[PDB]
Amino acid sequence: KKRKKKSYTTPKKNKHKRKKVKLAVLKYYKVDENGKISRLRRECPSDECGAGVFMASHFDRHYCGKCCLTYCFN
Amino acid sequence: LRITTRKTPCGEGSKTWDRFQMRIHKRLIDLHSPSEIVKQITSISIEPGVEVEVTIA
Amino acid sequence: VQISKKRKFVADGIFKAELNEFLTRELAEDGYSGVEVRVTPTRTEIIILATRTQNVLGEKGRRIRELTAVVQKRFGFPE
Amino acid sequence: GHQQLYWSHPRKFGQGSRSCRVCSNRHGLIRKYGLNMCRQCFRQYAKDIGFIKLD
Amino acid sequence: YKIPDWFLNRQKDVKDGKYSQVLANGLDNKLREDLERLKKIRAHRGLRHFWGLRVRGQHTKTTGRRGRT
Amino acid sequence: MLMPKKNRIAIYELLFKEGVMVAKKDVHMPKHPELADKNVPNLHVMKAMQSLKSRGYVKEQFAWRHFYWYLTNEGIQYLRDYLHLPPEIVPATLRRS
Amino acid sequence: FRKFTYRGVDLDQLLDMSYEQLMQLYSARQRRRLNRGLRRKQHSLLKRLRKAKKEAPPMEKPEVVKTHLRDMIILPEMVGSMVGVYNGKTFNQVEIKPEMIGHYLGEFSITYKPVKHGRPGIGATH
RNA sequence: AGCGUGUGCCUACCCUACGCCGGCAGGCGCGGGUAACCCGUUGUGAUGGGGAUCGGGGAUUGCAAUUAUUCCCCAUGAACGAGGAAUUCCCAGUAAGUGCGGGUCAUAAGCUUGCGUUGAUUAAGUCCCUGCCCUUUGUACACACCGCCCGU
RNA sequence: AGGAGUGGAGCCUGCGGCUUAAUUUGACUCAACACGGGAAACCUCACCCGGCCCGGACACGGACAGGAUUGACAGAUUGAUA
Repeated sequence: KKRKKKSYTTPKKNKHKRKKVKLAVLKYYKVDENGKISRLRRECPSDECGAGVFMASHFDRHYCGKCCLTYCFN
Repeated sequence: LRITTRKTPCGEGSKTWDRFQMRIHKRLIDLHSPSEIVKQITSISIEPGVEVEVTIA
Repeated sequence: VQISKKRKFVADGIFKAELNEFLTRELAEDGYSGVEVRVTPTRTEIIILATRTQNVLGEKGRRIRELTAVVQKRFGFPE
Repeated sequence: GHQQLYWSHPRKFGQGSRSCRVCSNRHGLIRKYGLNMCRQCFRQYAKDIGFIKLD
Repeated sequence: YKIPDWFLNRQKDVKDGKYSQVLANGLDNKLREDLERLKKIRAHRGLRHFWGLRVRGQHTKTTGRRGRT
Repeated sequence: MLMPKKNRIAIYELLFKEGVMVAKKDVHMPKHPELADKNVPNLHVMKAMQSLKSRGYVKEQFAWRHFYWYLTNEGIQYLRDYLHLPPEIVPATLRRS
Repeated sequence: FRKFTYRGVDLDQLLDMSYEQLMQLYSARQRRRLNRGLRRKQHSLLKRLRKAKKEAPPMEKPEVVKTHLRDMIILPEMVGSMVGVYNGKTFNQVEIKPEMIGHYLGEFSITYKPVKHGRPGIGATH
């Protein structure tokens, strides 16, 4: 009988905290400064989601999680 | 309904077992009578334990 | 819906044993002695023996009503 | 997310699906005739269930 | 004649889907253990067979000491 | 823990309409014997019951893998003080006297 | 020299055909594991094998892949493709041949290390 | 011939009878059973004789079994005819040979708990070994002989 | 001076000797040694090459619309569609 000896790797880890900005500069912008503004995201034509569902952007496969929709040309 | 179980709660001692028995007796009686007679003879303040299942078939 | 007669009798014994233990840990201070169930057509009358009864009923049967409510909502009998 | 993990491969011999109905003990279960106790608990209550030592 | 062909020694063997005939003594014993291909593939079963020990895994530490006597 | 607050007010409605209850430890399951079909997830509801009866002011009694509770009038006063629902709404349990 | 055949028949033509008569001229040992069926988490080993196959210049040893998949391969089309598996505390790689039906990946690991002999004394020597 | 087991408070896991047919459990349908109702009237001795590793036939469907689940046929030949010191159990339906059913559980046993079938050579004794008890006796032991205790 | 079956010839497991991730709790002879009804992947493994969501009716401290909760294959992870 001995110990478990979970000691060789990772003696201490620091928590992963997201530097989420309180100001919507990276998230949304108007670039117009007017009452009527344009939106920098593609209109979703799917009717399995809501009418206010806006997707973000990555290098590909805009990862919504709920639907896993990826734009492909068939 | 035999059930054999080790006597010692731990695993120490001579291997000793309790042999428990549960003996269930069952009897059937056949007759010809309408339902009212059967349900009038059933409610006779039966002594405990004698479960009754009355069937029509 | 229907279970085998050996299982039925074992379950009835389990009913009796757990009811006895439950009202032993409930009202041992009431001088409880034993509990007996009575076979009745499509009903299960239960008669409980205690040295003192004025305490087990109490005032207007608060203890009795509490016990019947908990036993009903525990055992799954019809209302 | 939750449904992405649960119910992936059926556990048809799940030991943890049973426990002693009196003290919640994992070992020595008595599932015969539906007692579903650790054998110690059964010995404690065997006379009350109806099981008796006759032989 | 379509007779049930489960009366021959080595069936469904590699290198021939048909049951070819052979003869002579000192030659059946070798072919009862076609260990060449499994030795080649660097498998543990080849050296299980080779040492004369247990391929399926017969327990040998208190029982099963025969095989060399 | 890891308990939401809408589930908290739902379980408080359940305690107000219920009061006296018997419970069985069931967490990992998706289907309970006698406390399912509440349109609310079972795990958080049972942990809500755990909070109620282990906050340190209402005593418990556990045996035969079951929970029987003695809801003290201190709990009645606590619920009245927090949720501010007058006790003039008598519980429906006081029929069939 | 000519390429060594598998049970006297080729593989590519039988791969282009369905499974209706695939087992009529096969050996046991994966006799029914081929027929057991399919579940999730099976195209993983095939996918990484195809990745190592495509990204490797021809007539060269590929990169070492890390996996523990003790699985079955329904298609022997991967002649020339090899699987490396974590064994013990390191990797291990095993020669592949056209003969895949008749064996399993898990049948190549040696774990029964020879008894490290001791010199017991003090106690019961007699 | 079993003694016995067998399907919802849990719970999603119960025991099982004909056809695709290579030679049968059986990959899919198919009904019965809360059970006395269904499973189920469950030529003189290594030769032919009891198997040393180990290979094919359709595999029961258990991710993995090999880091324990899964059939018999080709007769390829193993000290092939009462066993170091030390030895455990047993006196009649004993022992032993067998299989079968439960507990474990996925019909998971090589374990255990029971059950039958075949079935009996030896002893109806003694205190020799180990140990026990209805006596007397001795003691410096009483932590009780695995004691106490003497000697540079 | 009896005997039969004996542990040796046909179906593996208990725990100590016993390299590291292998010899993993309690049981020091009859009264431990398929015994904990304990048939070891895994939920039961504490010898285990590895991690995580964490536990406070209170005594003291950090101070609110963000101080992160199992929750993406393809550059990878130390088997793992974590």
